[PDB]
Amino acid sequence: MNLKPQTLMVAIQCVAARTRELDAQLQNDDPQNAAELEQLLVGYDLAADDLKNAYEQALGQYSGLPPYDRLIEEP
Amino acid sequence: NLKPQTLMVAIQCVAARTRELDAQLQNDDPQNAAELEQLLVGYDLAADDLKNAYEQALGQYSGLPPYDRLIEEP
Amino acid sequence: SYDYEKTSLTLYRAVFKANYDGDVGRYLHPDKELAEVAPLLHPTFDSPNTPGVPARAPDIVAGRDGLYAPDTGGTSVFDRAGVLRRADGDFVIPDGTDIPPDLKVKQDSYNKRLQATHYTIMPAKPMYREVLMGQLDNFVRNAIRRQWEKARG
Amino acid sequence: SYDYEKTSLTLYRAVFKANYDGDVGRYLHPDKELAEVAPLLHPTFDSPNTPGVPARAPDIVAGRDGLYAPDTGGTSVFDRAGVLRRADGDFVIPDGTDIPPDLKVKQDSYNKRLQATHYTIMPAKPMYREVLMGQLDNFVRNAIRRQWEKARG
Repeated sequence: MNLKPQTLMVAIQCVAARTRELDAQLQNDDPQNAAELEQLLVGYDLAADDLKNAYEQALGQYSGLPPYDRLIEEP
Repeated sequence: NLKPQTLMVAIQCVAARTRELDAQLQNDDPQNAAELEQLLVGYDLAADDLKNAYEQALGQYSGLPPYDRLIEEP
Repeated sequence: SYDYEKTSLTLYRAVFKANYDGDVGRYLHPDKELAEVAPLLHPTFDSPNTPGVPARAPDIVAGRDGLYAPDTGGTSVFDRAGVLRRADGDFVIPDGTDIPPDLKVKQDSYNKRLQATHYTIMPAKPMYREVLMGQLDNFVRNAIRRQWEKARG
Repeated sequence: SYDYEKTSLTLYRAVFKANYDGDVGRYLHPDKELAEVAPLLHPTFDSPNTPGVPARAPDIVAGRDGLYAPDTGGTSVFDRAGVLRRADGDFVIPDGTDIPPDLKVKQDSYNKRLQATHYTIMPAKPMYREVLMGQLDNFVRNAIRRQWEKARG
């Protein structure tokens, strides 16, 4: 099903934010399964890209949505 | 249509941000608690919408993990 | 499961006094008050652009045409009070309140983190913002009327 | 964009020696290892149930019929080396490598965090797992042949 566009916004934001958080751990905290985590983050980025194409589509169907680049901005 | 792997990731990340930030909300004094509490109501609605989509994807693809495993507290 | 004529359950809307221009304390325990009314059951329509703070998702979203269609979000209420601990109180929609003709109220899922069942007040047909806001205002008024009917037994 | 016949660009597949049941160091600077082959371009097909560890999403996923269709994931490669810092090295797929007949290689986006463009080797038509694995083995062998052709000019 199409997710609602608010759902896409949230998922994009959460994916971006977990990706920053786990990338920062990967580099600053020497975590226990670093190698597995690095591959997980590739999977997160691919998902991010799929969410981004879906949100570009939603931008053509709805009004009042924030632009993609604002959603993934570092706060 | 999203790939089902995309729905898995989005479910996991939503669940995880919701926990981290519910924990702040209740333990810390975050700078805009009242805005954050509303934000989490929005996150939960999104979580539910992702869950309905994933139940669908479970009927169309094989080898996907069950929903309740994805949102498990690790 | 949707309700279309009368609500079958008491529902509670969290009130953050910061979100309003007027003083809305009057509405927590209201005497008969169809008068201008505070937008208590209005959903957010946009995410304000405050730099540094990540965008708040809008509760409901219009199509290109400017029309708000059903099942695209709406106003959140719950089936018990005090779900949102940082609110200033709950505006009450009693079981038996008349639902404005072009709105409906949808039962969504039980939320485990909040231990309450979420519901959404929503358009029943596509409508522009003004019409929706109008009906939500009448929904507030109906709820107040129904609070007095309940009080007089 | 998808490539169907020959790759037009050199692509690199991260190799984590721990993932293989045997030594794959031979494949980092390979000899005549197109004569059994290590499953270097095989994607994960499942997420194992490891308690405590959150589920890994499979790189590719079949329909209910058991068929792996295009654009439903695949094997990850990039257009430069060392993208994954914690790998033991990169297996190299040189520009000009023959793509097995029922596979294709899709250019996805430039990834800013990794400063590299991601690509996905995927089925070009619906196929069962065994057929896909078979083609990915031939893709490894084509890449090795092509390394030696490139070396001889």
